[PDB]
Amino acid sequence: RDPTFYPSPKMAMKAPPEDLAYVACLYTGTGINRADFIAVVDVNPKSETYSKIVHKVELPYINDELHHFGWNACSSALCPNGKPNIERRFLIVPGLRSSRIYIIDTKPNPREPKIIKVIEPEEVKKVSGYSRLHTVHCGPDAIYISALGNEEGEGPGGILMLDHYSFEPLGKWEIDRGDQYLAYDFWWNLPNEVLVSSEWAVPNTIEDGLKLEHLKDRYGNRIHFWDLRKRKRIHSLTLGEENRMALELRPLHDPTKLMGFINMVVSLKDLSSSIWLWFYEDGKWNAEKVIEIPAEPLEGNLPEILKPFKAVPPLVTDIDISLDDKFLYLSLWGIGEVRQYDISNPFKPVLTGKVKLGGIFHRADHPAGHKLTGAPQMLEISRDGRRVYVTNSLYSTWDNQFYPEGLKGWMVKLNANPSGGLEIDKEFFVDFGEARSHQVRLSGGDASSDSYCYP
Repeated sequence: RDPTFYPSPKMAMKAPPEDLAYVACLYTGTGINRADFIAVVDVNPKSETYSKIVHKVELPYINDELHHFGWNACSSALCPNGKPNIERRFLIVPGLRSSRIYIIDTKPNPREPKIIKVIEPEEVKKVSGYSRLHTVHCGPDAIYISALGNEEGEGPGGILMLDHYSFEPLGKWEIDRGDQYLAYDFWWNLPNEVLVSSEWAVPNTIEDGLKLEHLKDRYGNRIHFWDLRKRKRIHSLTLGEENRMALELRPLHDPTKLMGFINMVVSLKDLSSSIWLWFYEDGKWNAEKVIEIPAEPLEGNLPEILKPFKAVPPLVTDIDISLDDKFLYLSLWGIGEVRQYDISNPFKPVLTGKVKLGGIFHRADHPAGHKLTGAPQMLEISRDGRRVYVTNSLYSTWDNQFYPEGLKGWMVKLNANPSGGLEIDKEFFVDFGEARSHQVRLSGGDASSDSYCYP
């Protein structure tokens, strides 16, 4: 058995720390004519190449727009229906713009992964009928990948599957989608057989940037609940009539818990961000707002898109939960923060940590001296829950609207306190030059790469 497969959250937490951090990096949107790439960062303090990019898996094409990626297999393989002879070996890297899928082998040398197979954009579109690939999740039965829209850039968007052995596209996952049309992220509670999916907007809406006039009719605010087995949409809930952009879905790691969180990026009423708790109770799926962060008034130094409001929206774009289900971390891509919320009681989160990094509001530089463009966006937590990695790019054209001076990628490390507390690690820092950084995957698995079948 693969030593990185963990039956449960508890077992995952007690496993050896991560030695490396794979980071999705891009030149898409920077004006630089170079391919996007996967950066290999040495993340072991005892290593002589600690906090250094030790290798770059440079891609064969330009403008893929790397964003989110995942493993071919993970802890879910230990599930009753988990397929035989699969190992956590390949990084499945899709192009959010190109729809291309790279299969990158991390063996036998994890420090120097190699592209061993490419699924071209037209094969992906031909088989699944979807384009603009986003989230990748390793399931017991197959590899699942969400897509923003249909082959024309409109909708419905959805989830496609890739074969565990050939890595070839199988097709659409949906058998009965009800009235689901928009998509973005998705995840599941495997033993309870339910899949949840969110909503951003279709490709033709988001690719050229955020158009405030599009918000009301072109962005979504619903979470969809599906029967994982029958591949059927069974229910949906609206997360505030006035909220838009239902992004990141995070079920609690303990599979006996039928709940999780999701972030609503912006309110059409006051530009606030809100975190919602979805949960099953009294034979029904429910959803309640548990966290709300208001915009911060500011008169000058505002980007064009924000000038009219004289405020900085928090723009909570990513969330992640520690393996013990004790902490909820949020990034505020607008204001410039990473927060830690104690969710011992999911219904009543308590702020226990906050750091300032970049941001239109804080413009906070790194304690070591580094100038930080952009703000915290994607986050990733070590399995032991003590380290939080942070990158700063959201999307090529959106970066350019909120940080018009030119967003340059970095990766920051935060030291999280198991009993409450968040600090910026002064020593650790990766500056990606003119390239921008997005999702991070830690060798051996992390807090958003694996789902478990045992409590």
